[PDB]
Amino acid sequence: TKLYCICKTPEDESKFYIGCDRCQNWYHGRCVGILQSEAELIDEYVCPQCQSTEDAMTVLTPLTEKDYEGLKRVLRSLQAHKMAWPFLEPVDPNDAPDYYGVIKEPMDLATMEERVQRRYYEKLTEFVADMTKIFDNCRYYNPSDSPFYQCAEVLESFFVQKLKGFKA
Amino acid sequence: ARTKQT
Ligand SMILES: [Zn+2]
Ligand SMILES: [Zn+2]
Repeated sequence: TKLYCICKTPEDESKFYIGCDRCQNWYHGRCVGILQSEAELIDEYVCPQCQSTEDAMTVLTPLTEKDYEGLKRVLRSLQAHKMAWPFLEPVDPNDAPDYYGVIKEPMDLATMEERVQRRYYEKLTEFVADMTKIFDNCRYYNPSDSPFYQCAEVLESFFVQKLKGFKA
Repeated sequence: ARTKQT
């Protein structure tokens, strides 16, 4: 006799169970929020804890071939965005001296494209960090009511949605 | 999915 589910109880044949394909434990459908009628519609089942781990590890796993191609498509979508104009290329040292006096880790979409090309990134978190740097640098350097700051707000919102469901 | 029902 083994103990199963998050509730740690022995098997009761009068209750509905669903098996997790990742950890191989069994769960009462009632304890994990899934009814028999709903279970019929899914091929594999991943329990809540295993799913939380899978969701969290998406940004830490190795970037695959397909991931890299996907990153290129994500960059292309941002590059075509109306609010991406301040972030397409590095700030021109000649248009703006003190920009580089205070930003030592600048970032832009063209530089990110180069980094994706040469596979500088090896985990999604690294790509997301560079993207976030583009927006954080902008918000650090410009007033919140300024067009530059707000473009970062808009594009970051667009970015977050674009990245939904990115990893296989 | 793998299940156990009555
Ligand atoms: Zn249970
Ligand atoms: Zn599991």
